[PDB]
Amino acid sequence: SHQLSRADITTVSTFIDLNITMLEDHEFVPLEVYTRHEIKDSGLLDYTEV
Amino acid sequence: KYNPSRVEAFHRYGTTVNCIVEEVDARSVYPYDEFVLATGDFVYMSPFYG
Repeated sequence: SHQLSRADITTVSTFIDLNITMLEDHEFVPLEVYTRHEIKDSGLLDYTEV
Repeated sequence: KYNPSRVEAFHRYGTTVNCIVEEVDARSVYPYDEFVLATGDFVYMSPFYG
């Protein structure tokens, strides 16, 4: 009768989709609630400076 | 510094008054009822008293 392209026929999935997505790279920046200097400055007086 | 002129075998007192004006950092912590100066001198009074 005639030839057919494969995309011309409806395709049903025999496969089970498992969609695993990689845990993306993440960068942890240097984060501190207080820096060393802050804690040093938190003192009302510094004996060295005084 | 003013020191007394020489006289023989006498105790002499000499006064020197050096007026000083110094700009300092002053700091206060909660409850801000006192603050210090850079000279380590405490001021027992709220910065905000007015």
